[PDB]
Amino acid sequence: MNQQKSLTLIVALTTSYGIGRSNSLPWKLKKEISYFKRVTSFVPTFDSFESMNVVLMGRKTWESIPLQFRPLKGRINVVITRNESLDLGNGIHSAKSLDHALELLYRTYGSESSVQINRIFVIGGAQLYKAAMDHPKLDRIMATIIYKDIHCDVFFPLKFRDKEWSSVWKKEKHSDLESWVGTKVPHGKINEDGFDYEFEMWTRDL
Ligand SMILES: NC(=O)C1=CN([C@@H]2O[C@H](COP(=O)(O)OP(=O)(O)OC[C@H]3O[C@@H](n4cnc5c(N)ncnc54)[C@H](OP(=O)(O)O)[C@@H]3O)[C@@H](O)[C@H]2O)C=CC1
Ligand SMILES: CN(c1cc(F)c(F)c(F)c1)c1cnc2nc(N)nc(N)c2c1
Repeated sequence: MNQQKSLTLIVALTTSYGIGRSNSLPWKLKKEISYFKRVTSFVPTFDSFESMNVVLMGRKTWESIPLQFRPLKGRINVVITRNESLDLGNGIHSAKSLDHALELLYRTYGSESSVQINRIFVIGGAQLYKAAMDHPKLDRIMATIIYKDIHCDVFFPLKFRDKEWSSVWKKEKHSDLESWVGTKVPHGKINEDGFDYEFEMWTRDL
């Protein structure tokens, strides 16, 4: 009653797998903002009327979101923390692992519920990404690759774009990214903030 759904990871990272610096993201990318909001919020119209996507995030990532942007609107938010006592407010769900979050979600958004789970996204940070990359239901990575070795203090845990992982993770065609996201997506290099970046979708077989 717990693993009938794939997990998707969404991440922005450098070519050296850097993902963060000083509890924030060391870049200011307008399209990337638009894209993260769209991908995590989009529900295909063939999915049920009640459907909403889930964002799962680590406690440090939650604490990095400014209060005025919390919870992330139009998505079911879950914070993974081993601190049972931590008050999230607004009915935001708290869970002590990735699988505890999945069990809580299925228990809460059940047969009857006016809200039903659609896609489930892991949105960071580094420690939660490590658990997700180990999870047997993770099959899809929406990667924004940043073409500059911007100095970071936190790194992505598995080098999924590198030769060593290339028999498991495969980059899909841009039109398949656009099919899955349901909307035209900029194709190829985008240049803001002094360097190029681009959107990619990588998948693996479970
Ligand atoms: N580039 C990107 O796409 C993204 C980058 N980031 C960057 O990541 C950095 C933060 O990463 P990190 O410090 O790793 O923080 P996380 O957001 O992963 O938060 C870590 C805390 O979350 C909880 N936690 C995480 N994983 C688990 C687990 N598997 N089981 C139980 N609890 C877990 C623990 O909370 P507790 O201590 O309360 O028990 C842990 O101390 C920041 O720089 C941020 O800006 C964040 C999101 C996206
Ligand atoms: C953690 N985070 C974030 C932080 C905030 F303060 C926000 F208001 C927000 F919408 C997202 C964030 C931002 N952009 C991202 N982009 C990609 N591609 N992947 C992520 N997981 C991500 C997370």
